[PDB]
Amino acid sequence: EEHVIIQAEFYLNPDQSGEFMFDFDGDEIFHVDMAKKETVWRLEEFGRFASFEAQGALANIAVDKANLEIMTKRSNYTPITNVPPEVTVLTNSPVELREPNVLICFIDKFTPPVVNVTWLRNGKPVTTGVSETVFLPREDHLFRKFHYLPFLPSTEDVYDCRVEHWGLDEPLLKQWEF
Amino acid sequence: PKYVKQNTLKLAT
Amino acid sequence: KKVVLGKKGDTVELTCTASQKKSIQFHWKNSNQIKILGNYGSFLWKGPSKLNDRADSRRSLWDQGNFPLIIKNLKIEDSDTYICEVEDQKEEVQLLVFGLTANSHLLQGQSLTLTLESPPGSSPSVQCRSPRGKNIQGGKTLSVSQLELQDSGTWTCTVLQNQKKVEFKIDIVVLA
Amino acid sequence: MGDTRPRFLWQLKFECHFFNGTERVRLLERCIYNQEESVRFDSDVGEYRAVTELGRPDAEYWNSQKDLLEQRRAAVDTYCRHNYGVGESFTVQRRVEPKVTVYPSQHHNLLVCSVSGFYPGSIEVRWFRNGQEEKAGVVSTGLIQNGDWTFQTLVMLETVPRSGEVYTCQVEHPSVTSPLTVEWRA
Repeated sequence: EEHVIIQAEFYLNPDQSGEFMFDFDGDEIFHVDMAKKETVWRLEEFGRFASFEAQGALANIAVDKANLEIMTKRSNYTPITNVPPEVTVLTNSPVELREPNVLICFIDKFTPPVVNVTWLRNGKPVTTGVSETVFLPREDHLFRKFHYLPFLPSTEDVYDCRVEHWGLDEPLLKQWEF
Repeated sequence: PKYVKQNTLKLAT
Repeated sequence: KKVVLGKKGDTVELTCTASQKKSIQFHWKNSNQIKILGNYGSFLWKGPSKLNDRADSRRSLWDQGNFPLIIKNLKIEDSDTYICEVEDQKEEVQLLVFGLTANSHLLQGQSLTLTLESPPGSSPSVQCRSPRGKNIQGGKTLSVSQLELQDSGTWTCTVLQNQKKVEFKIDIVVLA
Repeated sequence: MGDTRPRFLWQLKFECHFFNGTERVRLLERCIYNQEESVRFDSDVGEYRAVTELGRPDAEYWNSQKDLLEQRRAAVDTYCRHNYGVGESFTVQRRVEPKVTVYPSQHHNLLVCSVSGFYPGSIEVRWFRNGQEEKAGVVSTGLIQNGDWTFQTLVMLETVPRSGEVYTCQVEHPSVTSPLTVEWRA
């Protein structure tokens, strides 16, 4: 086993959410923004060495939606069982006071693919320069997701990644501080 | 270069 | 402080509980004091161990004072006493792993023997229940003198160790 | 969170497995309802196979469509090998050097060797004490995937530093032609 490329898509009801992406050895190569019928590369340089016609994904989703309904009846309307996520916060590198770093919130092994993530600095939600990934596949068929927060390390700041998912009774907060 | 996707198939009905 | 039985090939969970339901520095060691795993802040680390990468914990439970050591695909030699050191406490748990096989083409009338694989220091005893219901007993090595078609099926053997139990199910092919 | 109406999830996965470049390729198509894979097509088998009773109607139906069946059998080429080649220069060959920092976590201290921002995952980190490699007393987090085509790891060495001793963290990775090393003086 040296490499693995996965084309992974999904459709979720009653949410009417669909996703289409390709990952390489666990990393996202690109996905298709359904509303903009656009191909989004995980890393921009990727879009200069290759391309994907986004329409093909839109056609795949439509069939996925229809098949979800088929499976929904066939199973006698057996709903999915919520599996709450495991959350862990880390920096993408060793922290050094007053030197650019990045807080990473890793939300792992949960389903269905719907979640609420919020970055809290001293209790208040931040959004400046925050990014996130789409839902990444797991061989056990659960999902992983990444959310990012570029920040300036300081000894007087306390951060929290706040996560909400049907599998939990209350918001799960993971704290991090210098 | 162009990525080629596999086509989704309709389940039995 | 505790004893746990496991089956060869299965997965077993050894528990470690801290006082307050709050994540804290913990780690597990084998009877030789070699570190298996623990956390460094939010990170999970592993040390050099005859348990290679078959060991893990369960992050989710860390917030409520549970820092388990899960070992998958159990080998008989994984048996040992594991020590979890959490908040100035030393929980001990001894793992005894067993295997169970048969001689096996077994013909109608020929005799079959069920040999139990045991680890050092164990003092097991077996008791099975044929497909029909015949509960022949035994210990180290159990067996059945002369088989029959009606014996083909799934036998249910129970191994008793330290007054604890562990179940085994094996399919026999009693030919004619 | 709200809206506790029950949910229904359907997933489709086309996995392309590679061994020694494209020498050996294995296509794996999986259909999952909620968390249960129901039916799949394994290039090594040739046809569809139900994984649970829910998939049977499909494995049979699709298997009765000989056209489809042949397309899937050759997708190992038209799909996998093709796609492998499409992004090889920026995936299989992607290379990013790791940044290496060494810091003390008190008598029986813990030296931490942090290695980050590297790719691919295959890497080797060793600890030395006065040029002699230490193996016992070393623990590791293994590969940590950051989700941005970058990895990181923390290889920690437990030791009672003695004055005048020299500890070295050594890193070997496909991005460097000769080993990286960062030192800590006790």
